[PDB]
Amino acid sequence: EQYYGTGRRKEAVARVFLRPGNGKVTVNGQDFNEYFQGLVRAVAALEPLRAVDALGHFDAYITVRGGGKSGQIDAIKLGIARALVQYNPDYRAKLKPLGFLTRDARVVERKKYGKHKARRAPQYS
Amino acid sequence: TMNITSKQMEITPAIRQHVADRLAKLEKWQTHLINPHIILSKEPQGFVADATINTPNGVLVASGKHEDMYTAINELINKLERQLNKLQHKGEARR
Amino acid sequence: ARRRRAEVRQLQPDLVYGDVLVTAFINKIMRDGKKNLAARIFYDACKIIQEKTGQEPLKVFKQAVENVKPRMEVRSRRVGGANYQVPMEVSPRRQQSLALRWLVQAANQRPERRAAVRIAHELMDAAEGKGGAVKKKEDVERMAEANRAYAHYRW
Amino acid sequence: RIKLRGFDHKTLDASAQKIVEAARRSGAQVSGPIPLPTRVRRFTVIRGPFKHKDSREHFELRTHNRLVDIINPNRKTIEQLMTLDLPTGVEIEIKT
Amino acid sequence: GNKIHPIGFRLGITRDWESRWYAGKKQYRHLLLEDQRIRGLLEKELYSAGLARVDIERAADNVAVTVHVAKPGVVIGRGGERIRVLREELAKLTGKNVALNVQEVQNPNLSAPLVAQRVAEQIERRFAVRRAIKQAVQRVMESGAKGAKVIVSGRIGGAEQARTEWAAQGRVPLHTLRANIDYGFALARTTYGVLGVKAYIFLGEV
Amino acid sequence: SLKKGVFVDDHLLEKVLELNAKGEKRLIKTWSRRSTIVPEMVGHTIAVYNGKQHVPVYITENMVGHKLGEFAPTRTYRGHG
Amino acid sequence: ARKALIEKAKRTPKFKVRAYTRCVRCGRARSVYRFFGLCRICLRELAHKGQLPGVRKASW
Amino acid sequence: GKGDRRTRRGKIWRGTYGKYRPR
RNA sequence: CAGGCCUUGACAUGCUAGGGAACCCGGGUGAAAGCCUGGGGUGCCCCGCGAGGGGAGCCCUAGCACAGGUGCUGCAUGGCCGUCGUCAGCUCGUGCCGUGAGGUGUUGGGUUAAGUCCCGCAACGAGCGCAACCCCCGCCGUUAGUUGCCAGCGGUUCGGCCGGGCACUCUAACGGGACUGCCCGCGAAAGCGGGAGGAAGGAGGGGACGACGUCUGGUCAGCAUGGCCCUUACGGCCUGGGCGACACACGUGCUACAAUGCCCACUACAAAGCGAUGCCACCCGGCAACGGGGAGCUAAUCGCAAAAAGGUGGGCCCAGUUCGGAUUGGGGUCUGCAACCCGACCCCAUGAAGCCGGAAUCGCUAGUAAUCGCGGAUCAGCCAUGCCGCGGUGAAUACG
Ligand SMILES: [Mg+2]
Ligand SMILES: [Mg+2]
Ligand SMILES: [Mg+2]
Ligand SMILES: [Mg+2]
Ligand SMILES: [Mg+2]
Ligand SMILES: [Mg+2]
Ligand SMILES: [Mg+2]
Ligand SMILES: [Mg+2]
Ligand SMILES: [Mg+2]
Ligand SMILES: [Mg+2]
Ligand SMILES: [Mg+2]
Ligand SMILES: [Mg+2]
Ligand SMILES: [Mg+2]
Ligand SMILES: [Mg+2]
Ligand SMILES: [Mg+2]
Ligand SMILES: [Mg+2]
Ligand SMILES: [Mg+2]
Ligand SMILES: [Mg+2]
Ligand SMILES: [Mg+2]
Ligand SMILES: [Mg+2]
Ligand SMILES: [Mg+2]
Ligand SMILES: [Mg+2]
Ligand SMILES: [Mg+2]
Ligand SMILES: [Mg+2]
Ligand SMILES: [Mg+2]
Ligand SMILES: [Mg+2]
Ligand SMILES: [Mg+2]
Ligand SMILES: [Mg+2]
Ligand SMILES: [Mg+2]
Ligand SMILES: [Mg+2]
Ligand SMILES: [Mg+2]
Ligand SMILES: [Mg+2]
Ligand SMILES: [Mg+2]
Ligand SMILES: [Mg+2]
Ligand SMILES: [Mg+2]
Ligand SMILES: [Mg+2]
Ligand SMILES: [Mg+2]
Ligand SMILES: [Mg+2]
Ligand SMILES: [Zn+2]
Repeated sequence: EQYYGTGRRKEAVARVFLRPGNGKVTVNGQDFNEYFQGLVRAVAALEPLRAVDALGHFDAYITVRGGGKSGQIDAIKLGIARALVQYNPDYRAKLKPLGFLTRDARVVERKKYGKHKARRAPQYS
Repeated sequence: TMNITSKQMEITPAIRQHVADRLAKLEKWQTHLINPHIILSKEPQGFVADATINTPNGVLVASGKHEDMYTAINELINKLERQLNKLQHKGEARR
Repeated sequence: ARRRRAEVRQLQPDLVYGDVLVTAFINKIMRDGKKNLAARIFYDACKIIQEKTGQEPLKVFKQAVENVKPRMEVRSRRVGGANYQVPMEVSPRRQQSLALRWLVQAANQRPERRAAVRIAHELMDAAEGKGGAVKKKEDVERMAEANRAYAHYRW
Repeated sequence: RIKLRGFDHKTLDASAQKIVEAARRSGAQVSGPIPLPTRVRRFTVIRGPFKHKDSREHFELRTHNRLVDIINPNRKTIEQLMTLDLPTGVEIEIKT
Repeated sequence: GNKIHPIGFRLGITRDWESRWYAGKKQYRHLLLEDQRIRGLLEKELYSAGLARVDIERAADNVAVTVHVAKPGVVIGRGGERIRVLREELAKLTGKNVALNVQEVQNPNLSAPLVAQRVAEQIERRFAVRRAIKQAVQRVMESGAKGAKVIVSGRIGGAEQARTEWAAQGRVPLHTLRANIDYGFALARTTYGVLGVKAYIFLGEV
Repeated sequence: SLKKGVFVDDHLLEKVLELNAKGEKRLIKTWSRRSTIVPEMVGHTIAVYNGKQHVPVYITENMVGHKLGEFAPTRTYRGHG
Repeated sequence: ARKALIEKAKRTPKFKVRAYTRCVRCGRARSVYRFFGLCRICLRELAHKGQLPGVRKASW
Repeated sequence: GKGDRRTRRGKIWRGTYGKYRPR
């Protein structure tokens, strides 16, 4: 019945269920279109599915919590990517060099004392 | 404008305008003297006069030190003048 | 950049035309990180680029960019006692960067009230060879040229 | 449920295995040590005795919680646990 | 005017706390304020004992109050009498169950607090400070260590101008997280003023 | 500011509702600048402390909700130059 | 006005507003911590000494 | 705006509630 | 600072001549402090059926010996810190060279973030610094589940709510993984370029750490400490004022001059923290601040909580404006013994300067700058736009 992967970007976790079907996608109990309306980065983390030329092959049940909308997307990215490569792991080829798996480790830097925003230093004479 | 800080000392309007007057010597070079700041200070040996000044072509910093406060101030201006003539003439070695 | 060479980042292509040049542009429209904003402007303009002068907003955009990129520019050296404005060719890197920058900059000085319109129109005119951006190009280029004889001090 | 507190987590987790796996023999069914989110107390302090406000070292205080459940009590698990090997500080909790 | 405290820097790594217990908000202050009265009572009275370090434990109305030492005698005494006169006075302020304790220290010249307070009392005793320092290191390295460092600072031999004296043999790598560097500090109040002493003992890699 | 209660020290309060009773006088010295001028004070001369001096203020129905300190100001200014 | 000061913060006077933390070691009014009973200086000395229970140089 | 007490954004910066940013 | 008071002191140890002790309450007075004052009466080792008694808990007075001093000197000092500077350095031992100061090593070639490492070499080693060992983040494993879950079925009042399960997510403890180890290419080697696999490569990003020394740096006002100075006064208590004064000058910052914006109304997605004379759900009065009631929580199980920018759709239409919210009038709330001087917030009215800033000048190389909100210490309250943290959205460019 199902296919799983775990996405994360920046204090955000996506659980992706690749269960096969029309291509409807649900995020936290509503379609992609309702949960990300506006934001254009939303077009999407679904990009991993268009990566292996399956578009409609699968539906998706997806919960997502942590971070904020964009962060959540990039998590879905290594989600639908990690899920699909699991399904038929001849799938690393053309997903991987296309830089789809490999979750980016880029996060917020600690604020440091004596600086303001963790790099921006205060003005002097 | 010009600010003077008398640090741990009881200074006066009269000597303040004296230091304003001695610093006036740098007006000779006709170059903008930006927010100049002198600091007068005691010390067991003698007084101390510091000044730090920025100009369009760079910044001046220097310390005078001496028994007489007035000769300390003069020493300070003497050191400052040099620094100022150097910022003003330095690249003229343009051959 | 004392040490080695300074990497040029590549850029995620965009989710409408799948072309890096658009995001760079959208990046240049962007202000205070608000990217969603920076997007609608470009696309809204793209609505307008089709609406008036029915055409291929991609085409128009990519045209007015080539109509902006400066082929030759001045970069000034101190020699002896004078600072010479010196003629030098712009890297394709720098031309893109100067393309996008003047485009936007000149866009935001238009009299149009709505930002995307400003973006719409500036691009339409630059496609045709008219505008603040284009000037800046031709301008920079006449300022080179006339200095042709300082082309020997060239690095 | 028996809750464990205290600072050194090495000292603690030693006596989360002691208490839990004690009552495994002498009782059942011993629901394993469950780490709670740790409550951090940070102190940021100005390094010097005088001015110098841009130099500081951070000091924190790590107080971590563990809960352990024993399914069927088996009284005399209420004896074999009515003493036990401590160590020198830690917080024991017990309730039903 | 730079260096991080080599004990504080290893707390949890090479070295461990000298008050070990758990509290939480409402009573921490007080618990703690007890220790430091205990510490004062002890460090004063138990001065000429030797020692270094006092570990302290707590459960409820129960203070374990361990004391490591140079010569246990001046604590325990004749038959174990004074050990109790103390077990008392502690308890008088403790208002709770005290246990006075004595552990003996092995080669008191392998212990930092102990070596540094010797050169300290030697300086109050008007000794050549430079020589006092070579010696106090000499003693340590002879009785073994992987290296040793000792620091006096102040009017050394009474000099008007302050001065700071420095000596070391073998390794003392204070940047290494597993040093086992025992460091200790004493203070010499002379007729002319106060001088600081710092000793460093490199015991080895963990 | 100050919602329900009407604050007078109940030290100069006492003093004013006595002097009013028998044959009303003047010269009540106080250091309380915190005291409201309560209508029972209306007319008098009270000597109020600004901290180096007791400054006298004739009371008038012109000023009631105020504080006794407002009328004996703490700073001697006169100017600059 | 100094050691008398540390005494004056001990017995609790007319109004409860007048309550101010001093510290146990030094008589310091400024930058006293409620949890420790300590100033920021005293706090540091003790922490580094290892005399503060489960207190460690932070580092994240 | 952020300085103007009468507005939402006003109260948010100021960290309070009222008619213009209610609870 | 002004005025009102105290002397053996607000505080330590010790000795004495009277009395007593302990302790709780008024009074008179005063702004208070202080001064003057009416009470009850001490267990105890105890000659005791008694008067009584001795002692010493503890108080006072008198007397000292003294205390006390944020008074002076940071060039007499300890301690801790700033700084050059995370810069690649600074030295020692023996040997050799020079009458000597001193050289050598440590220089040279090559390479590195690096006195990093390679190869040379009258030098051969060693130490303090570099790195590594420690923490945080990124991937996987285990251990573990009153947090998570129709992933699974059942029930489902529709709240993961019940049953049920640890697969998830997580939580927090212990492991693994990166080594230039593998391929090509170059090199004499160290090592540089390029490739593969990998969540991650060339120090994966951030932290903690900062040599011998410098600045006769900084602090006697955190503390300590030598020395000098004051002892009904440079000590001590109190009421009040001041530390917030305002012709002026500089430094750090907030909010802005608007349409990539402002306003309204509906609607989303965090992280780290903090909570018992505390965090307050929810109900009610109030336009509101707030005030009533009132449940839960020693807190992954309750609460602060709303995150904000964003999303939607509506108004504004270039106006000193529906930009900006200074200033002032009036009316209220809360803390507090008390909001004159001097608190914060709320509401009504008032809507200043400001149309993007001279000479000059600051920060930042990527999850960074910019922008957006949230928490915390300290704290009755608060002048926080400060500081220390935390996530959200997320650029530009580096020839040289
Ligand atoms: Mg941030
Ligand atoms: Mg940090
Ligand atoms: Mg600062
Ligand atoms: Mg500065
Ligand atoms: Mg207070
Ligand atoms: Mg407005
Ligand atoms: Mg804004
Ligand atoms: Mg009276
Ligand atoms: Mg000094
Ligand atoms: Mg010093
Ligand atoms: Mg000084
Ligand atoms: Mg010779
Ligand atoms: Mg030599
Ligand atoms: Mg050298
Ligand atoms: Mg380096
Ligand atoms: Mg080396
Ligand atoms: Mg479980
Ligand atoms: Mg598991
Ligand atoms: Mg290091
Ligand atoms: Mg000096
Ligand atoms: Mg002192
Ligand atoms: Mg003498
Ligand atoms: Mg006072
Ligand atoms: Mg001030
Ligand atoms: Mg100005
Ligand atoms: Mg500010
Ligand atoms: Mg709960
Ligand atoms: Mg106007
Ligand atoms: Mg307006
Ligand atoms: Mg106002
Ligand atoms: Mg008013
Ligand atoms: Mg105007
Ligand atoms: Mg306008
Ligand atoms: Mg500007
Ligand atoms: Mg702006
Ligand atoms: Mg950098
Ligand atoms: Mg507060
Ligand atoms: Mg805040
Ligand atoms: Zn303190």
